[PDB]
Formats: sequence, C-alpha cells, structure tokens
Amino acid sequence: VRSITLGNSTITTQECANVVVGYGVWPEYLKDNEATAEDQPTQPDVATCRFYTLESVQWMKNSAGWWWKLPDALSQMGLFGQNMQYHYLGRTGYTIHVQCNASKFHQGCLLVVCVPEAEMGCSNLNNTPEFAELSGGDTARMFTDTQIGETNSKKVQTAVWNAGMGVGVGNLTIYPHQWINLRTNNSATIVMPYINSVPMDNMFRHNNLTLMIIPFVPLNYSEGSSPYVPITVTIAPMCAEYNGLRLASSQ
Amino acid sequence: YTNINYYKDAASNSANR
Amino acid sequence: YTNINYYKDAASNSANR
Amino acid sequence: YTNINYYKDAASNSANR
Amino acid sequence: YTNINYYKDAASNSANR
Amino acid sequence: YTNINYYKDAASNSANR
Amino acid sequence: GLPVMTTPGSTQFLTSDDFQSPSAMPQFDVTPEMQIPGRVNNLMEIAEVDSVVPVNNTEANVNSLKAYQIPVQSNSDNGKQVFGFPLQPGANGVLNRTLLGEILNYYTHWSGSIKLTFMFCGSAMATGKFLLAYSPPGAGVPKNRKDAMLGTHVIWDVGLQSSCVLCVPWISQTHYRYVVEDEYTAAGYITCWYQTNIVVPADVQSSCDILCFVSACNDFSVRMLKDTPFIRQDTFYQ
Amino acid sequence: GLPVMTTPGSTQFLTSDDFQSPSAMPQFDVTPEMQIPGRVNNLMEIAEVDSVVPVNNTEA
Amino acid sequence: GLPVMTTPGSTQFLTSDDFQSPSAMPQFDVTPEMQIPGRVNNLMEIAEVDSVVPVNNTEA
Amino acid sequence: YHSRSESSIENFLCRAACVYYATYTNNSEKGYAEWVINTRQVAQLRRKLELFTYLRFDLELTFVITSAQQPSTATSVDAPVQTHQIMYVPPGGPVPTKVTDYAWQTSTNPSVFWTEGNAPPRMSIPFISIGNAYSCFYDGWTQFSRNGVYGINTLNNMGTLYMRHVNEAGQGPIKSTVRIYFKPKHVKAWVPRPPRLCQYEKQKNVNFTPTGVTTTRVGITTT
Amino acid sequence: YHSRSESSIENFLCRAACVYYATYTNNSEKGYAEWVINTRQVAQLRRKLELFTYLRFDLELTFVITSAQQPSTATSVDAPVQTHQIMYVPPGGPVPTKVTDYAWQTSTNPSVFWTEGNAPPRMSIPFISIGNAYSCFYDGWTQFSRNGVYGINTLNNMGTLYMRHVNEAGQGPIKSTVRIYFKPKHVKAWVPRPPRLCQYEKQKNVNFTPTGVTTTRVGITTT
Amino acid sequence: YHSRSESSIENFLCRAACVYYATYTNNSEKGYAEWVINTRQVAQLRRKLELFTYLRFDLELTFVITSAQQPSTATSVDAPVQTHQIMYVPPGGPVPTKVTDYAWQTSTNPSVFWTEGNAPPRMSIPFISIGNAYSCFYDGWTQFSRNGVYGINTLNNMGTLYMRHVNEAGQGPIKSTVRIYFKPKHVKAWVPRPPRLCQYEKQKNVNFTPTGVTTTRVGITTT
Ligand SMILES: CCCCCCCCCCCCCCCC(=O)O
Ligand SMILES: CCCCCCCCCCCCCCCC(=O)O
Ligand SMILES: CCCCCCCCCCCCCCCC(=O)O
Repeated sequence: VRSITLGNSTITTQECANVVVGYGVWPEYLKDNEATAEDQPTQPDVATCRFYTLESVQWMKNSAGWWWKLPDALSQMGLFGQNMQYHYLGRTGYTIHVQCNASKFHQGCLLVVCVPEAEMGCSNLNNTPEFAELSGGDTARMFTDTQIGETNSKKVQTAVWNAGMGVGVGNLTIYPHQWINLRTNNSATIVMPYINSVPMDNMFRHNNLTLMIIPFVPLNYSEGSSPYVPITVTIAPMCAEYNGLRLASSQ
Repeated sequence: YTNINYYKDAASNSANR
Repeated sequence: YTNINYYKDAASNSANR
Repeated sequence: YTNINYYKDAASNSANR
Repeated sequence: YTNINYYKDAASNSANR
Repeated sequence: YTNINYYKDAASNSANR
Repeated sequence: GLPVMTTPGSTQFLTSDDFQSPSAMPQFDVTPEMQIPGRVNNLMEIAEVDSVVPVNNTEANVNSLKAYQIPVQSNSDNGKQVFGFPLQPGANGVLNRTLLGEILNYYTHWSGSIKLTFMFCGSAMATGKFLLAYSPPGAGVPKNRKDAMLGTHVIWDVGLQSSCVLCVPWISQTHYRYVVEDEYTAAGYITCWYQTNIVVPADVQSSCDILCFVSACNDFSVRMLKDTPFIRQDTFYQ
Repeated sequence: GLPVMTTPGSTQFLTSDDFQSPSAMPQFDVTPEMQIPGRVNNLMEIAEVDSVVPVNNTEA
Repeated sequence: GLPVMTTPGSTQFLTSDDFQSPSAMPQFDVTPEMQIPGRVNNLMEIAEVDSVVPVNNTEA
Repeated sequence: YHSRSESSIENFLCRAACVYYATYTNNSEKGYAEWVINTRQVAQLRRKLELFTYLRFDLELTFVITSAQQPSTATSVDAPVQTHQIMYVPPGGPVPTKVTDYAWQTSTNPSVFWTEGNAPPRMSIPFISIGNAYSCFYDGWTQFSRNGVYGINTLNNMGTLYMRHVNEAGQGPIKSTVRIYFKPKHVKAWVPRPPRLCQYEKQKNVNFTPTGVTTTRVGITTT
Repeated sequence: YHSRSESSIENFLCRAACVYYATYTNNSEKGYAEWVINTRQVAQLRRKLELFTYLRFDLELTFVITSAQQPSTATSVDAPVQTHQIMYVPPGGPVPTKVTDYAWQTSTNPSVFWTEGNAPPRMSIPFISIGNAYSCFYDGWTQFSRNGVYGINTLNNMGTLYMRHVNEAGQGPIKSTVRIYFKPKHVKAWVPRPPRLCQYEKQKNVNFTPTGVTTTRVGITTT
Repeated sequence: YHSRSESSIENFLCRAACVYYATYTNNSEKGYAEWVINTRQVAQLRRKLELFTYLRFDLELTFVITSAQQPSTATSVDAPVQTHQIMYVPPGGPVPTKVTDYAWQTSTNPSVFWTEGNAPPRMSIPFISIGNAYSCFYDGWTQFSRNGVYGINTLNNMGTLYMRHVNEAGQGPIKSTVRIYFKPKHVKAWVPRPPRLCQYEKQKNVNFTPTGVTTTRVGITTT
C-alpha cells in the first residue's frame, strides 16, 4: 500500500506501518553554522542514498539474536563504500528496514533496536574485543544464550540478557526501536539521524550505530508449517556527506 | 541587611516573626 | 553600612548617639 | 544577595534552578 | 564599597586622599 | 559585587578582561 | 572595613550547596554548541518509557530471556491465575530493574499512576479473554477470579487486541509512598486470570507467551534524591 | 575582595538566633497543605480553655 | 556587624584568580605614557608572522 | 496593652534543642556513629512538640562537634586539626559498614564536611513528610491485621545520620562527640493536647507509670 | 499538582561526589601525588553520568585535605600549620618529578595554595572538551587501522593533577590525603541509556561479568 | 566564530608565578632574609616576559610563608603562632643588619605583618619605572665610557625585600620559607621578540651555550 522510494530502489509496507523516526529528528545535511571542516563536502545523493540489502539470516527456534555495526555493514556496498574509502570524514543518517514474514500459523516476537555508541564488553576482563569479533561487515554477529568463558582473550561477551553492554536487555526499549510480532507485523522501519558529539567523524574508526534484533518470544510453529523463516535487513543511507578527499584507505 | 532572602528555597528563610 | 538595622528586635540596635 | 554574579565567567555562576 | 563611612565619628574615617 | 572599585588607586583594580 | 559577623555554617562544605566559585580558566572560549538528537531534561522522561517487565523472575529464568515470558495455554478448566505480583515498583524484584524501577531507586518517595501494557505473542489464529485486575490493599491478594473481579479490572480479548494498556490508578492514604518496602504504604496487588480460555485451531501451538511492559504515567513524580543500592565498590577502578 | 571587619559574636551558636541557612534538599517539592481542624496560633489559646482544678489535693 | 557566612574557597590562593588588593604605594604618580612602535595586543599576532621552517632537520 | 508575641507557636518552638548526641573513636574500622532520626529520645523537645497532635514545620539543623584526646603510649603526640563528615542516608539507600566504606562517596546523599575550630555547621530542611502534616500521635497499627507494631513508631521512616572522622588516625586515638540540635521554623500546629504529666519511659510509645495529678497540701483550706 | 523539580538533570547531577583521593608523605623527595583526571574510577558518579551518552556541563571542584601524624622518634614534635599546593598540568606541559621541582613555579599552570584549618578550597571549570559535548561512550578506536586501544579511553586527554606539601619537613613525618569532589553545573544531556546493571570492573572500558536481570522469587504468582 | 580571548597579553601574563623564595631561621641575630627584586631568576616568568622588548604593567604581590620545626633538645616544645614581617626598602634607604635592627620601625618603608594560618598576604604595586616602560633588554652600558657593566642589569634599581620573624625565639628553632609570587596586571607590551631557545645561564645577562634550532628526524621525508 505504502511504497518508499530512494534513488532507484523501492520498498513497500502497509499503509499503517508506523515508521519510527529516531528521537523525533529526521536526517538532514550538516548546516554551515555547525560545521568545522572548511573544504566543500561531497554529496553523492542517488548513487549512495538507496536501499542496500544485506545477507539474510535464519530465525531458528533457539536463535539468541544478531547485530550489525551500521557504517561498517555498508562499507562494501556500491559507491557508498567507495566514498567512505576516499574520504577522511563522513556523516549520514539511515533508514533501517527489517523484513520477516511468516504465516498466520506461526508465532514469535523480535525486538529491532538501534543503539547509538554501543560500546561492547570483552569476555576477558583485562582486554577489549577485536574488530573481527565486534563487527562482521555485511555478515551478522550472533548473540549467545550462554556466557562466553574468560579463557577467550579477545571475544565479545555475547550473553543476550546483558546484550553485550552490561545492562538489562529488557531496558533496551529506551533506544529507538520497533517490535516485530508475527501475529500482527512482518516488518519494522526505523529512520535514524546522525548522532554524535562532533558534526563529522571518520567512518572506519568509529561505528556510530548498532542494529540489534533480539527474539524476546522464540519462534514456534506446529509440524507441517514452513520451518525456514529468514530475516532480511535493508538499509539506506540518508543525507550522506563526505569531506577530506584524498587517496583511498586500504581498509 | 534588613530583609533579603539569600537562598532560592523557602526552607532557608528565617523564622516567621 | 551607614545605618541599617540587621535585626528585628530594638534591643539589638546600637547605642543612641 | 538575591542574585548577582560576582565573577566575569559564566562557569562561576551557581546552578540553573 | 567605593566610599561610605561605617562609623559615627570623624576620627574613624580613612585618610584624606 | 558585579564591578565596584574598593580602592582609590588604579593599581588596586582587577585585571582588564 | 565594613563590620560583619560570621554565623553558624561558616567554612562548612555541604555537598548540596549552591554557591559561586572563582574560575580556574578565565576567559576560556568553549566549543560552540551543536544540536544533538535526544535531549533529556527530566529523569521522568526516562521513567515514562516502556520497558519489558521480568514477571517470570524464577531462579532459572533470570539469566535468559525466559524471565520476560509469561506462559499461557489452552486449559481444561476455568478462571486459572496467569500471574500475580505486588505493586512495589521500587522494592519488588518484578519491577525493581526496569527503567521506572531504576529511576525510582535514586529517590525515596514516589506518587502517580503506573501504565502496564501486555502484548500477546501467540499465533494470529489464537483467541482468548483475560481478566487483568488491580486490588488495593487491606485484604490479601485475591485468590480466585471472583475475588479479583470485585476490584478494579479490565477484560482483555487477544482476538480483538494484541496489546492492552492498563493504567493502574493512584489510590493511597498519603500523597507519596516510600520507594523502600513499608507496610504503612502498601500499594496492593496486580493479578491476571483466564476470562474464558485460549482456543486455537488444529496445527497451531497452544502454548503462547505474553510480554508485559511498565512505565510511569503523566502524573508521576519522585522526591528526596538518594544514592542507589544497585551499584557498589571495594576499591578504586584501575 | 570587599574589606570587612569581624565583630564580637562571630562564629557563635546562640540557640535563640534567627538566621538563614543553606537548604540540604534544593528544590524539594513539599506535600500540598491540607485543611485540618483545630489550628492553634498562640499558647494563650490553650491557656484560655477551662480545666478542672484539683482543689481537694490531699495526699489521699 | 552584618551577618555573613563564609563559603568554601575562603582564604585560598588560586593563581588564576582576579581580585582587588590594597596598594602598597598610595597616590603614586606614574611616569607618563609614551607612544612606542610595535604594540602587541594578542599572541596570535606573533603567531601570524612568517618564520623560516627547518624542514631539513637532520642531525647534521 | 500587653502583647502575646512570646506565646506564639513560632516563638515557643523556634529555639534550638538538643535531640541526641553520638560518639565515635578513630581507633577502629568500626569508628563511625549512626542515629535513626527521631524527636522522641529527649524529654524537653518531645514534650514541647506533644502539646499538639499534628505539626508542620521546616527544620534548622545545627551540629556541635567536640573531640577529646584518648590515652596513648607514643611520645610527643602532635595531631593536626580534625575534619568530620556527616552523611544523611534516606531510607533504602546503602549504609556504611566501616570508616573506609565506599558509601562515603556521597554522590547523591547530602553530606557536610566540617573542620574543628570553626563555627558549628548548619543546614535547613523543608517539610519532608509523605502526609500533609507530621504526626505526634498515631492510634493505629502498621499492619492491616492489627497485629505487630502499635503506635507512633509506624510513621517514623525519616532515615539515618552517619558520622565519621575524615582524617586518618595518627599517633593517638581521638574520641569525638557530635551534638544534634533541631530548631523548627515556619511552624503550623493543630489539635492541642493535654501536656504530658507522667514521666516518659520509652521512645517508640506513650507508655507511662501512673502518677498523681498534682502535688499535695495538708487540707482543703491550707494556704 | 505534583512538580518534577527534583528529577531534573540539574538536581540529579548537581551534587558533589568524590571521584578520587590520593595520599602523599613529607618524608621523601618523591613525596607528591598525581592523578590522571577521569570520572570512571568511582561507581556512583560514573553510573549517574552513564545514564546518558553525551553530556555538556561546567564543573565545580572542591578538595578536602586532611593530615595525620606519622610515627617519629624525636621528643616533643611541634609542627606548624601545613600549607598544600595543587597544580593542574594540561597535556603536553612539564610534569614535576620531585617535591622541589622547578615545575611548581606554576607561572602558567593554574594552581591553588591552601592552609589547613580553613574552609575547603573550591574553583570552577568551564566546558573544556575539544568536541561539542563530553562523551560517556565511544564505540570506536584511536587508530585508523582499528588496532590498539578500543573504547571510551581514546577520548580521555584531560590532564593531570599534582599535589604536594609546601612546608619543609620538620621533626616528624606528616601523611596527607586529598579528596577530590566533582559537581557538574549547567548540565545538558542527550541520548538516554539503560542504567548499568552489572557491577563495574575496569576504569577504561565497559567490561562486565554477566549477571541476572533481576532478583528472584519462588513462582510467577508469589506476592 | 572562534575567539582569541585567551591569547591576549593580559590572559597570557595575568597568572601568578613564583619569582623567588628565601629562608630564615629564628636561632640567630642574622636570622633574616633579603632579596634584590628581579624577574630574571626563574625560567618560566622570565621567558614569558622576554617575548617582548618593552613592558608596562601593574603588579600584584602574593606571599606564601611556611615554617618547619628544627631539631631541639628541650622537652615539650609548645610554640605559639608565628608572626612575620616583610619590609620593602627602596634604593638609598637604610637596610637592616640584624633581627632586632632599628630599621624595622618601617615608619616610611611599606611593610606587611602576617600571622601563620591565615590567607596569604597580598598587595598591589603600580608602574614604578623612571622610564616610560619597563625594559626586558638593554643593548648598552651603564658608564659613558662603554666600560664595566653591559646589559639589562644596568636598569635594575628596584630595591630589596627584607623578611624576619617578629616573635622572639622560644624553646626550639623555627625555619621559615617565604615564596614570592608576581602577577602582572593591566599589561602593555611592545616590540615582540623571538622566544628564548637556548637555556638560561645567568641572571644579569643573556649569556647562552649554542643549541640546535630544533629536534631532529632521520630524513627530509620521515613522517
Ligand atoms: C548533611 C545533611 C543532613 C540532612 C538531615 C535530614 C534530617 C531529616 C529531617 C527530620 C525531620 C523530623 C520531623 C519530626 C516529626 C515528628 O514531630 O514526629
Ligand atoms: C588548581 C586548578 C585545578 C584545575 C582542574 C581542572 C580539571 C579538568 C576538568 C575535567 C573535566 C572532566 C569531564 C568528564 C568527561 C566525561 O564525562 O567523560
Ligand atoms: C610590603 C610591601 C612590598 C612592596 C614590594 C615592591 C616591589 C617593587 C616592584 C618590582 C617591579 C618589577 C618590574 C620588573 C621589570 C622587568 O620586567 O625587568
């Protein structure tokens, strides 16, 4: 009923899908009065502000959850990643669209939440997690229903009930979020603005956002129903801006 | 001075006389 | 200052000079 | 007194209440 | 302050400058 | 207070800010 | 100089005083202010955000997401109890660690209505009616649906609404209740009962789950700031 | 600062003094006032109420 | 005298404070001011003057 | 032509009165003091307050802290000036268990630091009751079953004061006593009650031993 | 009819909290103390600040300095009042290496001299971040290669405090402790975050050991 | 949009800096201290002033005076609080030669009496040069024959400070140190000069030992 078009890509939702807008702030380009970099910014628009679909994950009956780090997850997506590589600074919003369809004979509930500055804890108390453990680019990193042992030197403490941040998982609703209840909805759409303490930042050294999908009520169905229920995440940068054009970074 | 409240809270005021 | 009573009681005042 | 800033810097002011 | 006599006696005043 | 010179000499004043 | 007389309280350092002090960095030029989303002006704004309630806080569920799942199924009887907990937002484990409960533990007194939301997370084919009741204190907890329905209650039909928002009214002898447990300021009990039954077709799982959310209403307030009992220390962190 | 001179009585604690002091609970929101019967403004009101006199105050 | 209450920071000597102090030489008649070239009002004026950069800063 | 100014409730109650004093020595980890705040442990202020059934007032708090040198064996004891900390812990807050407890961080609890030789510390407290007035008497119980605690103690949930030496112990122990003074201000009183005749016996109740109504005289005509 | 004044961010944070304390003795050339300024070494203020992602405030600094007499063998120890110096060294400035170091000239570094027995020293500090707000959390690295330091510690470049006895040592050693108190004022907060549930483990990161979401009860109907 | 307020000459120089400190003991008739006033005995303030050729400012003077107990053989040393006198002697005035000298009458010389335990003494001084500005550098001689003294020392005729214990000596010697702090105010500067690169060697001249212009790196392309 409702179609959202960005660039040459289009997604469709129900006319009453109730899009969640961040903290009530729509993404916007950086204003002159709050900019510090002096060079003229690059605004690729249609080439970068479009829906990119990541790899799908399977919602299993014992699934604990998944997470993606936002700027890193799109680091290899078309011209967005190229601009990231060729520019020192960048800022952008996002439109996160999570898709999970199932029959009326299925049940389950997911929490889709966007967490700004989701600093994560390490299984070894004396260390910090490595980049491979903190992010997998397009690939999703998985929460665990058990506790990671202290032997592991540089892994993320992935216990779901603490959400890798030493907090209460049920209190994650303070961050912009939407519930995917299979009884009522099959998708969630969260539009998030650029949130940082500085007007622009380096897109490789700093992950501004983290998208978490956590099943609060496990998926269930009777024998005969389709057992394979994927979850597909589609993300579109909004008002992407870049500064400091130079040679491409290796990473 | 004669009478000036130095604090923003009413409980800080002197007695009612 | 020059002359301001700081207290609500007359006995607190300075001498009559 | 009631409210007078004694310093030239805003950080010297009391809390916003 | 700038100049206010706090005492009732002239001998209490500061120097003539 | 806000700004009142308490002394008769200019050298006694606070800094020029 | 001007004659002055020092009063009691001179030279004292009271941690909640409000005085001016000299700046150690005169004429420092601060970084310009920048618009950041999500400005917060009052902790009540945090306390008014719904958080998932761990109603199933058994010893085997507190280290997983099962603590938040309220079981529900098709029964062969009538008027069975689904759950029940005291309305102790600052002292009871059920509500202690939610957003509202965490804000409350920084204070000593509280007052206002509490918004309870229940979302049914079964299949779309399931039907059922539930009785959600709030019993003011003075008697015990209600022991059956007949006792429960004599107080404040609402009938929730999962077939018509997947989410029911029950606003527990403020009924107290005092304007405020203590955050800590105190019988003089008992607030009552919240209970849920089967109004008819969970009914499902063939090839649908009869066992479903309900999620409960809690948040403060618009008339909520707190008083008497204090240190929370949830964080502690033995030595400085290095 | 402004030149001042401290007088006798400085730092003393007189139990019948009347001074202002800092509040330990800034911006505390007190419970609203409620009308209660029998407000008393002066002890003479109590002293003006008749009470039974023990005129026969023998030891027994 | 006027009732006062001393706050924290009393009697402290902070090197960046800005207060008035009594003059040790009352009514001293300073030498008249004379126009001297090269008045400087801000260190940024010095920082804005070009200086030769030792780019070849090898040990020799 | 005669004014009744000095018989006002304000003038009658707006006088500082000692309500308690506690002691603590700097020679142990348990060298701190605690006091559950109440106005019923001293006869004079309790009797003055109990002339009424309900009261509503602000409070001025003043502390008188003194120290005494304890016996020691070290030659040439030379101790620096002592600094004290008094912390208020509202009900439900964490309480200190030793002098070096983490709870003394007082990040949210109101606390006052005061050094010996200066003017007594003083702070103001507003009307902090959950009800519309303080209660001097309560003819009721805390439990709905009318069992357990009976009386005014059911309404006493005002918190606790904690006191300690800030300075680390030196070459000789120091014992300190802190005297707490209450001064009601902006007082409102209701329902006057007969003055207490029998001597007080307990803090938490009105228990008494029967006493004669007045002193005696020989006969009904003795002058 | 009920105001929310005491739940404002100002009232919530504008209370003095101890962030650290250091000790130093007057019996050596290394008898000074240092502290790298940070708000993450104490549980209470850290948890209060970490309810938000970004903060912007001015700071009121108050020091509580106490001394204790150390054991000595000289007869008749009689020490004069002690004067202390606290110097702030911004990053890049020369740091003292001994009590009699030349760096204590504090020609440009801000310093405060305070004598025992007086009111605690106090100064105000503006918002001194190079960014537009202080950061409580930083999901990133300091190096562009994403190796090395990860977390909030990358943004901590606030400098160091140095403390020493001004007085020359006498006939007996004196050990002093300085307690540092932070009071944010004119606070602005953004992006509320879930309160910290697991106990803190380290200063420079968010590392934790998994803990249950709440305390437990017997059954789902237990009251 | 960025202000240069903190790089003003005022803000750069209006910070108190130690210029000297002297010691004196109460155990002799020669137990006084003297200092010929000059701003060239400390590296930091000297370098800050020598960024300019001519300066004109008022001066704020602050003294930090501390005492230490010296070894003694008397049992039970109990000394009262110490009072100090600092006297300024302009050039040509009589100078004290002992603690009990008549010159301490200070009938016309400005002097300050200060007792230990109080706030540091402080006074203001106007611009007292015989010229129209203070001189940091002087490429000339004092004698018309161009023999003898060469350099800035020819212009230094600012007088001498004298310091002593007012109290008569007791049962144990007391050694006191007075730290002198200069704070220029209402500053005017002229003819900026290259910052001093070589380390200072002497007070009365610009003598130096040659040093490299910068630190080194391996090659012209090393990053
Ligand atoms: C360092 C800060 C100290 C703060 C101390 C707070 C004291 C709590 C207020 C007590 C009020 C007592 C009222 C008495 C009621 C009655 O009459 O029964
Ligand atoms: C004698 C002068 C003392 C001057 C001391 C200056 C102290 C520097 C200011 C520290 C600000 C700390 C801000 C904390 C930021 C955060 O929340 O992570
Ligand atoms: C007790 C009274 C003390 C009075 C002390 C008077 C101090 C004399 C003023 C000295 C000014 C020094 C100017 C430095 C000139 C330069 O930069 O070379």
